[PDB]
Amino acid sequence: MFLIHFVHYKTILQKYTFKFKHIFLSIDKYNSLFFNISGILIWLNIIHINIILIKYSFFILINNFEYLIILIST
Amino acid sequence: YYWSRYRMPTQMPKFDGPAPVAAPQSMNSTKTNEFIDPIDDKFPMSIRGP
Repeated sequence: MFLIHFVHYKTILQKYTFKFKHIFLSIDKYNSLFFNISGILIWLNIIHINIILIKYSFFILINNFEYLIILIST
Repeated sequence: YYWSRYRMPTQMPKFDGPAPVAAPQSMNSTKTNEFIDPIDDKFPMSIRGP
């Protein structure tokens, strides 16, 4: 039987906060140092030189993977 | 892939245009170094220094 009619209180208080980072926030990426390329030399069958900026080059990279390439002041 | 590392991160500079100022370009008989800077070696040691 029913004796009464009432209004339904509830305590919805969130007072605690637990947020956990999903895994992919910590995954790696590939980051690189970046300087302005002053020049480039490519050689595979035939050598080719491109010069963007002529200055005394303070750093030089050599990379052999497919074609021989030399990145000047890179 | 293990190779996914060796991709280019940035777009590499295109070759749009002609050989640079005082480039080595070789006529009928010319002894040409790609290596030696044409303009900065010709410039007197007296001035530029050793």
